[PDB]
Amino acid sequence: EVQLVESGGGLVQPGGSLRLSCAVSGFTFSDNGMAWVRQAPGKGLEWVSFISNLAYSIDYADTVTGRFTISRDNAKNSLYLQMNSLRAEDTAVYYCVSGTWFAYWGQGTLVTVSSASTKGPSVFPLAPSSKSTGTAALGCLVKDYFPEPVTVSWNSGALTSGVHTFPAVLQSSGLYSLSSVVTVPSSSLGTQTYICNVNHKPSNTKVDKKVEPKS
Amino acid sequence: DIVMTQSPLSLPVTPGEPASISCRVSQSLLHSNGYTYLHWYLQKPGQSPQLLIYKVSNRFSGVPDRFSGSGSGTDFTLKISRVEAEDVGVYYCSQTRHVPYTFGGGTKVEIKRTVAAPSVFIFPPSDEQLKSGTASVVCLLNNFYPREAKVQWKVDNALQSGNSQESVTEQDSKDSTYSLSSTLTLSKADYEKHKVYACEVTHQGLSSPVTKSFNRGE
Ligand SMILES: [Zn+2]
Ligand SMILES: [Zn+2]
Ligand SMILES: [Zn+2]
Repeated sequence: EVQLVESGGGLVQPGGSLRLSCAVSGFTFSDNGMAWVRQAPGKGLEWVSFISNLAYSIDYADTVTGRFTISRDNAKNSLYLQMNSLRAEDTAVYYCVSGTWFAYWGQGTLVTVSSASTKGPSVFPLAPSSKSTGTAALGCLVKDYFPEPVTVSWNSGALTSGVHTFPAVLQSSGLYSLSSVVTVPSSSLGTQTYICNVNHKPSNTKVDKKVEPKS
Repeated sequence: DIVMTQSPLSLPVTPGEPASISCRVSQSLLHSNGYTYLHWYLQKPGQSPQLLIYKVSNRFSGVPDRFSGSGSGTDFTLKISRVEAEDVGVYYCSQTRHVPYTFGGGTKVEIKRTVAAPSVFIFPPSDEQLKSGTASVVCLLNNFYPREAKVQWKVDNALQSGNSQESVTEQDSKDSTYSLSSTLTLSKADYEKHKVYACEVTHQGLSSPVTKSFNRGE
């Protein structure tokens, strides 16, 4: 049971600072070299930094040579990354990673760098179309929020079959927008009730919207 | 300093058929040790990456015998003897041999499947969105294959451009099908003025382009 857990990620302003840490279980932390690797949204894996088993060697990527510091505390079995002069292209999921072979990967923590305000979404019902293919469709439009991510459940996780929650898209406005939809039987409309549960951790807003056919 | 180039960029496969990927390096990765520190990885959709093959050919623990690692010098190969739907995702190569440590740009493996046409649905703006001052008209394409598709918006038969954007799901676990949304943005003021809003969908699995629409009243 190898585990790597990252913390620290969140929204930062450009030229601002943010301290990432990674805690570890299931193997001898001090026998192992460690790394950070990042993945910009929609892009490949990019190696950031590396630190030796006893902190004697450290290595960095060209992009972050000036502003990123890798440090660790073997006594506390924890790995750190201090990121000082943050730009927009540093925005990514940051993975804590075992240094030999890159064999074990944390789940990642999302770092977002921009000057935009954290904004909560608005949730609008996508009311079910009148015609019956006997399939109807319905949904939730989650519009104008920043930053990522948002999560969408239906009836508190009880409805899962037929559900497509889409990848978000960045509007011209510089705000993210998103739809989650579900296909159902047409006859089931009167007998079943459809509520979308939208949670936006960054803004700390949570909204439940009832979807029903137009009056 | 040491550059990794993967081929091909995208690879769709019929399940049970074989698969093959190459990773080519700018400088020989052979070292004085006698070990070549080249490794292969998989990132399944929504998931963190994970080690498959290490030091060219060794299978990491947890990893099926279907996966093979091969080659030397500048040129290296990952093989999947029999492809499964488990295997969908992006495959990367990497070296830990000299600094800086470098990855490939990756190879997306997609599942090849029989053609299937989309069910199509169209949604007017909510009264709540109109009360805001914006309008967005959403057009859904559910459970279709393959991916490539032309969704086109008409307001009173005026073709629209540059005011719609699309997102696509990852292909389904059971189904292997995609789904897709197209979202058309317009002003409240303009939405009120016009009558008939139409989503024209073209797809290989349709004999000819198909349309779903509404009139603002009912
Ligand atoms: Zn060094
Ligand atoms: Zn579906
Ligand atoms: Zn108009």
